[PDB]
Amino acid sequence: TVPVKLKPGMDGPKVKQWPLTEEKIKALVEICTEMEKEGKISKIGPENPYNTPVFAIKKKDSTKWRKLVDFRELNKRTHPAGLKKKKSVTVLDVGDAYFSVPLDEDFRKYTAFTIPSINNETPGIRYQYNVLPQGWKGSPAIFQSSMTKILEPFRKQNPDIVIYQYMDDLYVGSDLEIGQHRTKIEELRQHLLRELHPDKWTVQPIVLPEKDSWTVNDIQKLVGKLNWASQIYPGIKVRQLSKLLRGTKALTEVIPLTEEAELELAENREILKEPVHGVYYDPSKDLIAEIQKQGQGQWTYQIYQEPFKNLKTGKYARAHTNDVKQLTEAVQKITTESIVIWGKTPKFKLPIQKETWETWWTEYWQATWIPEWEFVNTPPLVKLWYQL
Amino acid sequence: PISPIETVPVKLKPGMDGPKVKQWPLTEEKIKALVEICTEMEKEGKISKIGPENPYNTPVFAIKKKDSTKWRKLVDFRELNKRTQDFWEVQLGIPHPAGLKKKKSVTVLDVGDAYFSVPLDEDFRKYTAFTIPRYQYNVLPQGWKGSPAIFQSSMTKILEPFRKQNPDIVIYQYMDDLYVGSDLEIGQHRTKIEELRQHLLRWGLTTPDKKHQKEPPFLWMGYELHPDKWTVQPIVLPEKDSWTVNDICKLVGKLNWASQIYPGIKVRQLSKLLRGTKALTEVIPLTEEAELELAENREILKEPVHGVYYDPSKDLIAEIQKQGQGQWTYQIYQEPFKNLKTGKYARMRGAHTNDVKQLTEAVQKITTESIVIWGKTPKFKLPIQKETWETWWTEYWQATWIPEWEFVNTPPLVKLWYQLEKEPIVGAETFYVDGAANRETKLGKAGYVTNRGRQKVVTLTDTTNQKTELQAIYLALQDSGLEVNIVTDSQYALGIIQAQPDQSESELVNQIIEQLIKKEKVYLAWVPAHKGIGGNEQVDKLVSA
DNA sequence: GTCCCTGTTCGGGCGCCG
DNA sequence: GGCGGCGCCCGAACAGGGACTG
Ligand SMILES: Nc1ccn([C@H]2CC[C@@H](COP(=O)(O)OP(=O)(O)OP(=O)(O)O)O2)c(=O)n1
Ligand SMILES: [Mg+2]
Repeated sequence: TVPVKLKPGMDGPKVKQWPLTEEKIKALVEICTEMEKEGKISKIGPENPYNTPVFAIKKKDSTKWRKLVDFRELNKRTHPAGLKKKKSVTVLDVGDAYFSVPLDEDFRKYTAFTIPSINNETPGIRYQYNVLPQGWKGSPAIFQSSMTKILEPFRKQNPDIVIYQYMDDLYVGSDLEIGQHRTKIEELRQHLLRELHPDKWTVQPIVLPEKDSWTVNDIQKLVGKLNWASQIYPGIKVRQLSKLLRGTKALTEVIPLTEEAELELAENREILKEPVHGVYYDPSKDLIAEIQKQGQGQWTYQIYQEPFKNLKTGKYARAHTNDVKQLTEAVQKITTESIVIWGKTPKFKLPIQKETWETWWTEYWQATWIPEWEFVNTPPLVKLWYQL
Repeated sequence: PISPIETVPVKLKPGMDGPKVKQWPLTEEKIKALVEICTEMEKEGKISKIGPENPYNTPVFAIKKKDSTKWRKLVDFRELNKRTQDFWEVQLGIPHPAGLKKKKSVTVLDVGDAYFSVPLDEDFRKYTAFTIPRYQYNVLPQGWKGSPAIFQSSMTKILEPFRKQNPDIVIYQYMDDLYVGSDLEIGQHRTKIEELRQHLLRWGLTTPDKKHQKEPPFLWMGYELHPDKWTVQPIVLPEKDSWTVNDICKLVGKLNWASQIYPGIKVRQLSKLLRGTKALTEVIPLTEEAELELAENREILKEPVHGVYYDPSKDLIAEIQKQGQGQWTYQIYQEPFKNLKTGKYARMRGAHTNDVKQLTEAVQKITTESIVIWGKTPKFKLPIQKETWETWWTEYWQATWIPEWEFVNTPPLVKLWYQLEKEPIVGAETFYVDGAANRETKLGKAGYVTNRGRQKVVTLTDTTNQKTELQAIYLALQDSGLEVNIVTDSQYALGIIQAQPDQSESELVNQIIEQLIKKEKVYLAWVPAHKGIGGNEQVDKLVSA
């Protein structure tokens, strides 16, 4: 076993369990009976003062449930740049392997969880892990030695395929054609039993209205957008366009664009086409991912570390649509992007009330990891500025 | 008897040590009751006589029990509790009779002197010392912060094998209170009850015969369980002449307890009666709205009410109704007029808000409460048009969502009382508004300039910049006709007004909302301040002085 | 920075249960 | 007059963001 301590002066997670539907609870009881029989978990008592919330998710078109422990708090208290540039990158679950390696005895208390019961018929049944917990940021770290040993021959015989471990799964990337790629991934699966295309990921720019008839209102809107933009591209001038509004006009009045002003607008469009200046990735600082609801199932997002130094901007596009479900699919897409690009999940600023998201998000979660999030009330100007 | 189960390993906090506190003087009654209890407990192995080698003590006392002529020995273990390790509580909540399914046979058992049958960590007993005007505990004491968790977990462990080989018998387990339900005939049921009582015995837990209920109505967890109905044990409200803060706290707590089965309970005004108070003994004169709300609650309580039991095969239906002033009542039922239970939601979130927001907040409260009691989201029946909701969902820039719901037109309805326009209105007079406020002197100006050449500036005292921007918008709304375009330089006011509020803690926002409702078309637009834009420039020059 | 406004958290009353 | 659980409600303490001074 590998001894593990916590970050200094920090104490273990004490997070209350949240309600589970009957079918999640039934799956959790089935799964935890199987896991206790095999010695992976053990019943504990209330003298362990630590706790971490547990729930379950369903497999895509399968009828097997997965137990998902939310180890965000425990993780808080405990990468190749060529991966972004490959033609096909496949995500491949390997978390199961962590159930062969034992967990440091003195640390097993910090992994405790509590299964609830409908209507509080019984007190919660507490358990702790005896093997490497999936979802913990310590399991791939410890298992790195065995994984390197497992993949030495594959990596050697396939020197162009990039394999990146992130917590519970591998990211396998190649420039191969879909058929050869599928074959090699199956080779890797058979060998290991001892999809995404990031080259096509592009930057969603900031774009301005193109039109052949401008009104006082349209130009006020344009000037506001450009004003907010100059805090990112400091070469943006508004002098001429702003001159076009001198006086006190009706919002509906048509305002012909002068030559000077039309030159200002064309040069501004060009400026917006340029890359942002002075944006460097800092791997010590945390990633922020901001999201805006643009309606019609269209969402905009920005990944940055300091205000106005956006590392990435993008969109998510998708009758009986579900806002919460579209939002969780959005954060999962953004997090998968960030794990391919920076090997690090972002801290999300969600445009939703805490209670709605907390009631419903688990119904739609599909991935083994869980990112940080805060909830925010969006100033409508920002949605206005990043829209399309 | 003492349970043979293993003891829960328990430690003090690091660097801490047992309590040394003198023994308060108790009356002759408590001393007699306490000696009569302690001689028997020491005879029984539950406490042990100790001597000068124990340098610890904690005050003891006694209180009459549930209603009986029996006594409870408590220990003021506040010190030891401040010095004892942290526990993880396993009681994740309180069971509710509405989540009970109908069973043919039902019994309720109590375990006798419960804590006193569960043993205590041998290394820890020394710290539990006490004296009577000197013993130590060998069993779980009452007043120690770790006893409830250790007992609830021990009783779970004891019941585990029985459940494992009796899946057709439901055992609802509140701390030592056992509800046992089955679809067996009375005979087979009473035999399985006997098996259970013998099992609890092998593990050291007596089920006294006096505390054994065998026939309806069962008293359980505060209620009366009948074969097809459940009711609440009678709720008696205080009828004081003069009211104190503590008295209104008792009143509102009893009304909250009633609100689970009595529909339409409201506490908003009684709750307001507690805003500024500072003492549990301060007296509060009722308002007139307080009088009316309390009278209404009383007339509700004067009516015979009952809930029913869950049927997993039928649908859960939750139906919500709007009371005045951000209050909401709901009923969860399965068959039209036979409620599983009722409830209320009146939590006032946000300075400014509309009914669609509150209705959403209520829907998610009901959803989580129902996941707890049945493990199922209900089907909602809401007083809101699918078109109202779709409109809001479209024009509201935050993620919002409601589960499967159907409309019922039992009024009052949930309406957006006005809609801001997406594009500016042709021909409508165009108002450039602004406000300014001197931070030192709290003086301010607010006003507008229009395209038809109208100007206005009002002077304001004791205001702030935000207040004065809202005053400017209000000015424009008052002096305009049914269709108006407004251009402001504040994201604050724009952001309040685009939320489409229908209530506000601010009187000014209320007046603005009334004006917005009066209008037929309004268009609100934002320009960056201090930029020399349009009429913003001239109204900005106008309200600075 | 300072001020103003808004939202969340947490603790302290009481209710109910044991 | 002790303990734990859940409920409500209110206010104090704090965080965060927009607008402002010279
Ligand atoms: N005011 C109370 C009531 C109960 N309990 C705890 C102590 C054990 C359990 C007691 O439940 P009771 O119904 O009082 O039963 P008891 O102590 O076992 O006594 P009895 O023999 O009357 O059942 O809950 C407590 O700590 N404080
Ligand atoms: Mg008892």
